[PDB]
Amino acid sequence: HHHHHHMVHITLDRNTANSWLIISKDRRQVRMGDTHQNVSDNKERFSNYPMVLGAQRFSSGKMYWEVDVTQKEAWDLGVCRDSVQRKGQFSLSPENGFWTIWLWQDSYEAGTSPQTTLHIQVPPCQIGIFVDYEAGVVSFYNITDHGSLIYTFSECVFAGPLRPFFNVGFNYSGGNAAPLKLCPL
Ligand SMILES: NC(=O)N1CCN(C(=O)c2ccco2)CC1
Repeated sequence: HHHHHHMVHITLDRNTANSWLIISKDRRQVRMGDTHQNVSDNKERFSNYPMVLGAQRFSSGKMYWEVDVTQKEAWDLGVCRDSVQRKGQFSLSPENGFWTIWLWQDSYEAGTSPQTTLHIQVPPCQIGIFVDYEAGVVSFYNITDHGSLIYTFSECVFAGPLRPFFNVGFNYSGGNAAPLKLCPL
């Protein structure tokens, strides 16, 4: 693809993080802690899942960023409405304000309702995410496989400002401790 020139510098918003997440000083990496991270609760924090938002809000234009997923067993990535539900149980779907893909149990799926099987021959170590606000498009690219397309959500109805969305996943197995990292431009 040729979206690299719309690169944006994303940083994580501490205040939105689940209370078990550890965000690096530079706000560019996040991982699951082995306990509560000694923060106060607030209405912004994702309560049920190890999720966090980017600080940046997008309401126009074209935006591109990359995320490192090396050696993780489980994760969710994409964008969401600024006003998504934070508390309790919910599914990742466009009806709920999310445009996401994930890894779970050795398969990759797009967060449609119901979910869509992805066809990935080369397991990605870095994922590229492209958003065209006006066109209503969110696309995912396999940076490890020369930028090959993973999935395109089209005819998106954003219905609000968008925020970068992350889920580091649980670490029940002891094999999913590795961080998500925002990769340099
Ligand atoms: N039933 C709804 O009201 N939906 C919310 C908006 N939708 C989308 O943004 C979308 C993009 C790709 C697939 O769905 C469709 C689902």
